[PDB]
Amino acid sequence: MIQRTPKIQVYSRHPAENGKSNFLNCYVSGFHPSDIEVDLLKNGERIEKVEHSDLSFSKDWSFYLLYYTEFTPTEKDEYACRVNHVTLSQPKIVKWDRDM
Amino acid sequence: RYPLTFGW
Amino acid sequence: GSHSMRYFSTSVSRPGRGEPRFIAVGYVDDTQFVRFDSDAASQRMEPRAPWIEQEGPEYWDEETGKVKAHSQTDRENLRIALRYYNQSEAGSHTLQMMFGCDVGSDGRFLRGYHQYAYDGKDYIALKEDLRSWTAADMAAQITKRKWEAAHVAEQQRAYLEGTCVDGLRRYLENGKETLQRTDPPKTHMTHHPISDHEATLRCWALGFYPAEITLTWQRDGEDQTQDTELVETRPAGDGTFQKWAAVVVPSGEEQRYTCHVQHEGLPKPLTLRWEP
Amino acid sequence: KPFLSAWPSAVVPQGGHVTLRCHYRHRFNNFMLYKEDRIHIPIFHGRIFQESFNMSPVTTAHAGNYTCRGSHPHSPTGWSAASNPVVIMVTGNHRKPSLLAHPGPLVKSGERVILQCWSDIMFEHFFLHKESKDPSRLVGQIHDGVSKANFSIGPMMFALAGTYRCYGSVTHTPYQLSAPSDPLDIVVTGPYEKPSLSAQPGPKVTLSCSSRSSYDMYHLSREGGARLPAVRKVNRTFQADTYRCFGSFRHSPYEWSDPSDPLL
Ligand SMILES: *[C@@H]1O[C@H](CO)[C@@H](O)[C@H](O)[C@H]1NC(C)=O
Ligand SMILES: *[C@@H]1O[C@H](CO)[C@@H](O)[C@H](O)[C@H]1NC(C)=O
Repeated sequence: MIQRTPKIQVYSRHPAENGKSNFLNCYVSGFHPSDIEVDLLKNGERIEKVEHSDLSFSKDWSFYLLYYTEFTPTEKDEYACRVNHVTLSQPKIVKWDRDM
Repeated sequence: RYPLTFGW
Repeated sequence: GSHSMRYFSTSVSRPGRGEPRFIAVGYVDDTQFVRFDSDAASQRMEPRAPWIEQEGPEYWDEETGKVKAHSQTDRENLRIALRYYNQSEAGSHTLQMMFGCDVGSDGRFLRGYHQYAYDGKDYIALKEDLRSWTAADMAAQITKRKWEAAHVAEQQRAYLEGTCVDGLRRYLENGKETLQRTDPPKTHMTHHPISDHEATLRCWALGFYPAEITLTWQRDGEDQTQDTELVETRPAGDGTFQKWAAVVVPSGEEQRYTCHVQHEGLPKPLTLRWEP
Repeated sequence: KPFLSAWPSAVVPQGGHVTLRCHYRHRFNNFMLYKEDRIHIPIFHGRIFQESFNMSPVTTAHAGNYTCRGSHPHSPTGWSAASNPVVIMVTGNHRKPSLLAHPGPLVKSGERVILQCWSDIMFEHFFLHKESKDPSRLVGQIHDGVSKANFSIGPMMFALAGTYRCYGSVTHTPYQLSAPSDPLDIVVTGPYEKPSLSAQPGPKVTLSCSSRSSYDMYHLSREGGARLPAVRKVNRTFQADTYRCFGSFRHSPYEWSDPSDPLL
């Protein structure tokens, strides 16, 4: 069976300005099957009120989801994204790189 | 407008 | 320009984990406007874009009827597939359907799609002639024969050229200031030392719509199509998109590389050079 | 909330096999079961089921309306929330009823059909089940010395065609159903194109229905009720070997084509 591993991208909606309210996004894409577990982490702890888009896919039938939340970037508060899938024996942590 | 789907 | 309307549907079976789930989304170009979830409480075709909220109750009743019919249909097609591949009734399987049409600036039909997939592999697809079917495996040839016997391709051709493109024109009109308004990409560049002998240059493009965009790195003129690293165009969360391209440059040759951005909202392509 | 399911079906005969699975926290973790009579009281003296509960051999006391709760140790309460209700109905108690199709089991696509379940026994509850989700229910109406029901099935689609059975329950033991009535196969005709009928040597005997469509099996029937695989001819035509015939596809036995024209 075709089982693809999700590609993860953690980033901000707008250009990151410290102390200015913004949105953190974890864009997971290219995965199959659609059963995927995505959470947004702040200092390692899960964030509440994490919205998710509606399940859709691309022309290669691989699914894609966006998980987004409101936050205020702080230099001491490091954000990240945790993604678990049937193709992942270990929840992948992708840290949000502001300097990227 | 949503299509008309048929059984396999 | 050339616009499009698509519908994507996913039916999944989770034995012991839940009831079969049917999620359907409608997109025009890159903007989603409808959704239907078989697990929400409404059980109705829901709006997901402001320019579609202006439709009457007859529209939502018709669309909810057709999408719930598709829900039941694909829920049963899962079971039929179980016997087509002689699969166990305890496994979890997926059924996807992509339907839609393309139109040009002339507003006339261009190309129509009606394709299915089972567990991520192609199943049955509608040819561009809109008169024959492409079956991938044997189980799909079964469905192809049933469908040739039901004269379904004729009905689908009538619908793809009829209600589909008429509705697409109506959608493009009802949100002209939303779907036919291009947004230019805002561009900048970042420089990070990879090591003492090389660094990495990253050209960004933020807040552009539609999601179509081209980022190309060029050293002294010629392209670095294979020396560049591209990421997938990602959404910002507000209808705009982001993308960046990164190439590794030898320490001192940063002036020899440059990044070109081409986009519909840009009147003329942009040339970006990194300076300290 | 957890998800409660019954394998292989919530309609199980006595002495058969049935299993309640409680999915919570992405695992068939430890769970406690509950009935509707004692909502906030766990059954089996508060039994904590490590694995899934196999209720075989299925007896009478094993029927009823169940809900599970999984173990959520990191929460105010030691357990989860109430799961979806699941009704286990045990069959094979009273005598079987009868199931008739009005006007007939050969239903035209998009049309309606009345499955009438009746019996001389004044069954209070009649239940209709297709051979695989929650069954339909109607109260019995007493007339002429027998209890009857009128199950409406329609508009006809490929998902509504199959083997139907109907059961009856007594007034004070609703979860204990009667034996299964004789299975009635409801097949749908269409929207597949009708074939052509021919019967060598003539109408004065061997079936022969021909169609360009590659029907895997031709079925024949006359005005009075009293399979036949096919093969292609040199014209690529798939022939067979008041009369009417239908075309059917393999693995889809309950979905037939439009009726062929009636022939003398
Ligand atoms: C089973 O019990 C639940 C919880 O009390 C109730 O809501 C449900 O209706 C019952 N099922 C029936 C009556 O079929
Ligand atoms: C039920 O269906 C039968 C089918 O012939 C019909 O005659 C009858 O009027 C219907 N109603 C009752 C109450 O039997």
